[PDB]
Amino acid sequence: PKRPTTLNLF
Amino acid sequence: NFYSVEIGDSTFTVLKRYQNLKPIGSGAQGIVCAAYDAILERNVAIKKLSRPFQNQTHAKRAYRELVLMKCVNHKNIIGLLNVFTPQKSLEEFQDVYIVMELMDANLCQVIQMELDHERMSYLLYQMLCGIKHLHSAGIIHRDLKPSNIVVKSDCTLKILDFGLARTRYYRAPEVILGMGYKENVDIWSVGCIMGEMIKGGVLFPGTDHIDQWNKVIEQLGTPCPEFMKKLQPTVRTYVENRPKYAGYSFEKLFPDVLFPNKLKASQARDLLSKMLVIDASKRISVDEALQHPYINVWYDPSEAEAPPPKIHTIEEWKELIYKEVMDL
Ligand SMILES: O=C1c2ccccc2-c2n[nH]c3cccc1c23
Repeated sequence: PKRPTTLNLF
Repeated sequence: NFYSVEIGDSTFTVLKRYQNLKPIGSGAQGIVCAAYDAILERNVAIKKLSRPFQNQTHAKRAYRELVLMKCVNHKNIIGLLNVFTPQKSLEEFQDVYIVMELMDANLCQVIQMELDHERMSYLLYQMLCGIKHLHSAGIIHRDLKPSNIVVKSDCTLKILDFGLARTRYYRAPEVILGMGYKENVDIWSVGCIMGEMIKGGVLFPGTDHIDQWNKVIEQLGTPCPEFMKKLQPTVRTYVENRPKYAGYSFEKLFPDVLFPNKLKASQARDLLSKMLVIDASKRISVDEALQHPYINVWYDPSEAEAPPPKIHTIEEWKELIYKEVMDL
């Protein structure tokens, strides 16, 4: 399970 | 060697190695700017404590922080980068600056937005990691609010302060009513955030700490009498004078609608149903949480189970603090 390397703050 | 940038109503005299200082820290414990560390080519965070010493309180609140930052170390906790002072000696010594990593923003908004279990359950997983670590270091936060939980674009999560140590909707009953609080105290806070993350809005609002306790019982469920007694004399009355609020189920509280790989959303409910327990004594634990099937996925001993960190007159402080900013 590849850990999420993206997060959308905008 | 140093240079002074006037930020707001106070001059920030930092190392020339830090440019572009910009205030983002309008907190009371200090003013924090966003600089640039030309000697690493990376964004840092500089926080100035103006004369931490000036009264038994501050000098101590400051001495606390300094110490903690030096020995506390985890990827999910605001890491220190550099503490220094422009003052040349203990004599003129009277200003402390802490450089530490710069995160993109707290959870205040990201929570509203819609994030998959992956990003969510994970961000959570990371919080238990710092919290746990913090805990394993005789430190219990208490004041855990998204207002002080910073995140980064790469979906990295960390913790800002140690808060209280020894915006109110994220505190637990043990603090609200004022009572014994254990380590699992910070589990209530996380609980909210997670819910407040799914609900898409403050789980337990309230205009006051009273209307606060009211909406929590109402929503969750009246403390089974055994617990009621644990309450102080006056607060026990209050509760006992209120209608029968058996709350609601976690199914109706957090409907499937709020969620998006099919069981996961109820798997995540099972966790809430163990994190949002008013009776502190039946509330889930960091360990158990990391083991929960909803968080366990991301588990990692190097991170989760980390090795524990480490172990007066006005003038005595100044010397102490200084001694501290001087060990570098
Ligand atoms: O208040 C913030 C803060 C607020 C929003 C985004 C990042 C930070 C941040 N990044 N590093 C530090 C060190 C101390 C305080 C703060 C930071």
